[PDB]
Amino acid sequence: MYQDLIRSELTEAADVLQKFLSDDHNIAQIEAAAKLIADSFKQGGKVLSCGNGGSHCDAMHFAEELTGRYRENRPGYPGIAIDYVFSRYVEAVGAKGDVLFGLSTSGNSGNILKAIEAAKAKGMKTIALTGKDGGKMAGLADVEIRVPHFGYADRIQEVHIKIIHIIIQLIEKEMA
Amino acid sequence: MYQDLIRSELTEAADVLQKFLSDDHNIAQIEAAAKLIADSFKQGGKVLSCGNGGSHCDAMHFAEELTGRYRENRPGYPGIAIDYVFSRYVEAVGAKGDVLFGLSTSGNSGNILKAIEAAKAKGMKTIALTGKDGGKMAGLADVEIRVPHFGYADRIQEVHIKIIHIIIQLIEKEMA
Repeated sequence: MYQDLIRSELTEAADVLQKFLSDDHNIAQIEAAAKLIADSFKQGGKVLSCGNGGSHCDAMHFAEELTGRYRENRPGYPGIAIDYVFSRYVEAVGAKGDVLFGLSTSGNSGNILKAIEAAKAKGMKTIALTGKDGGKMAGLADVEIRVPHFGYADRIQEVHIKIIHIIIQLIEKEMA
Repeated sequence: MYQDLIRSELTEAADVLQKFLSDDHNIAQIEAAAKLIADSFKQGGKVLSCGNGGSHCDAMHFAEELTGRYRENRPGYPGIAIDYVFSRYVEAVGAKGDVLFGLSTSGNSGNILKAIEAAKAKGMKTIALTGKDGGKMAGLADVEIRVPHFGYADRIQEVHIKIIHIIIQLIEKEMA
């Protein structure tokens, strides 16, 4: 049996989650990011979500949940998902007022870093969900939500999913 | 305020997680799941995963997360992600000794229920990560991992992903 080892991963997730919600800053960043997408939507814009390998699944669902909750009477798609692979999609499909939503457990994903630069060069606000110390994109995005974890991606990927879920239902209230 | 709402979702996830890890049965189920798959692996088997939105990504994470860690010197693919769509796939690519990994927050997803039936008919073991009361999936899977929470999907999906991460690491040890 591996009761203790298995529970330890679970208790670690608990510790990580605690450190995250106890800090008012993250709670505020969570609110800022949802306020951005709302405003963009209210001005017709859209959200482009990109996630670095194994994190792109989250980026991909977030876009789906947004399109399946706001397509109703509204042209286009509110949320679309996808080293220059992401930055080429920004230039290609992004417009002023749109938002970039990128996930990177470390703050060092090159394809997402460039994605952020392209958004800036397109009049697009940026939101980055990161881990550790925010890595190289720390401070680069308009709004950064950082998970206080310096170990493997798992605990971080897990908190990103909670953030995404919370952000989505705030947007609904934002839209009201 | 509005942030107190953000914190209430987070602490709600804190509660659900705490409840989940406080039941030794849940922990034993996690071990029985990784054991099943590991055994399958040791006889040339593979895991077929599936879920419906939100759970589609989890099914996707698990499979690709499996291939990366057990592709070395193993023919084929250790893991593959997918009302009769899932069941038709099991019938076509599934084989005796294989494992069906299904996720359904409610436990009543018809396509996954079909998938389970085909799995049995194929001589395949089945694992199901559920929530709420276990739905119809309870008593059907060879191993059920139920998140102790009766409510929307968010809290459950959030624990399902935690389970997946843990299961992946447990396969390394459960078969090393």
